[PDB]
Amino acid sequence: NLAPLPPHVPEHLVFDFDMYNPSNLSAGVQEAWAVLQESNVPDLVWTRCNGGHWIATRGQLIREAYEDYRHFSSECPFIPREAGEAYDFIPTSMDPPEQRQFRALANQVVGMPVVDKLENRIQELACSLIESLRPQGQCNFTEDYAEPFPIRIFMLLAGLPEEDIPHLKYLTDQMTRPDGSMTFAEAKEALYDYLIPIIEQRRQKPGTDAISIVANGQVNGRPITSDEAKRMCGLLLVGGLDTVVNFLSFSMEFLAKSPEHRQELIERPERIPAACEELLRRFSLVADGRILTSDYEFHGVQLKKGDQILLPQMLSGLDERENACPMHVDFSRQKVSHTTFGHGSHLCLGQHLARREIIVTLKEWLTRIPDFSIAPGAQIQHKSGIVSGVQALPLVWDPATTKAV
Ligand code: HEM
Ligand SMILES: CCCCCC[C@@](O)(Cn1ccnc1)c1ccc(Cl)cc1Cl
Repeated sequence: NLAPLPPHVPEHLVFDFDMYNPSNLSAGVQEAWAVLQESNVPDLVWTRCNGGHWIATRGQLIREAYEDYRHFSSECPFIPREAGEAYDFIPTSMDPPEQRQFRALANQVVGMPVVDKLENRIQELACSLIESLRPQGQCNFTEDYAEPFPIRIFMLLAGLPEEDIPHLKYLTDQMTRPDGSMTFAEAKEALYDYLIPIIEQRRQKPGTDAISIVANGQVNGRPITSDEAKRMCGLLLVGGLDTVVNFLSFSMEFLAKSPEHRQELIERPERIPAACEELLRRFSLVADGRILTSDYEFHGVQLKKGDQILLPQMLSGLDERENACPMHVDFSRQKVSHTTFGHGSHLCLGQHLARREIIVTLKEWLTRIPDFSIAPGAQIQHKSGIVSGVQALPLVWDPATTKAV
């Protein structure tokens, strides 16, 4: 289902990529996207899928676009347009200078100092979850660890009941990897119906949770409104529920297939941080975009006001001009170049938390379960969207090769 080509698009720039269902999805999600970086593909293409939109394919262009908020606005950051239209999360749907105030607040909640405070709990939950799995010689990593781990940490931070997980997770999944079961706005609404009462409650009787801090915060000398808190909290929710969860699965799928990479980390633990960055490059998973604010000629292509452009954060690090042998995992790369956490003014606030969660998982998993693999005859399915994911991750191991701590 392709849309008719707008008058301003040269037919030689057409490349029909479906960000929701790329063609060689079988090969893996990062591999499916990397088709865009083949020699036959121009740096900047137009796809007729998902209503028609530009896609920058090279790291240089993605970064430039990301820096350029004047021309590339966050007002409508998701494709298809109706999704980008319906989304009003803060600070994501704002451009500087306005963004800055909201950012400053969200930072209060997720930032470095918070992670530092939460460190022991992160370590505590990881150890507990792993130890619980160890003796079984088999899990569903996606349901068994990748979900509970990051989610429970978020739930704790946000001061929300664990019981709400299944419902929230569903709504979140609808936003990034739409199923066809709702509509973006419907999804957004359901999430907001959830949040409203909680916010009201935390305005009246504040706590120490993230929601309380956002609900009662200051923005540009005055108090945040109820609508604004709702909108910030909505973003925090998607970030907490849908990001780290998918990343861990890609990473774990790779480790399960590469004994030598596992060993490397076991013997030379000083490499973990470095390996964390490398995996963030190779298994990058986010793709969003921007909206043209005016007619603008970018790298010789004419962009028209209102055109949307996908600037796949995923792609920068997979770009050969950025990293030699992109698809190869090397923990000793001299320079790991990625924009996994974004670029420009919208740099991920939650990066510190995400990194802490990754490093803890690697260290702790390898400590206890040094030797594992994918279950025989299991076919791993990746899913594409705004955030890409792994459907399920059947792992097996010999309990006798594990180590209790
Ligand atoms: C592996 C994990 C994650 C990845 C790859 C990731 C990626 C990104 C990307 C690419 C952006 C910028 C989007 C844009 O420019 O439109 C973003 C922004 C953001 N992320 Fe994340 N994120 C992750 C985890 C988290 C977590 C755990 C949270 C916290 C709950 C979080 C909170 C945020 C916020 C608040 C922003 C908006 C910053 C702003 O607009 O100023 N993220 N993230
Ligand atoms: C229709 C869009 C579906 C919801 C987007 C999810 C997320 O907000 C959360 N998140 C992600 C990272 N941190 C929080 C995101 C994903 C990718 C990008 Cl590029 C930006 C944003 Cl805001």
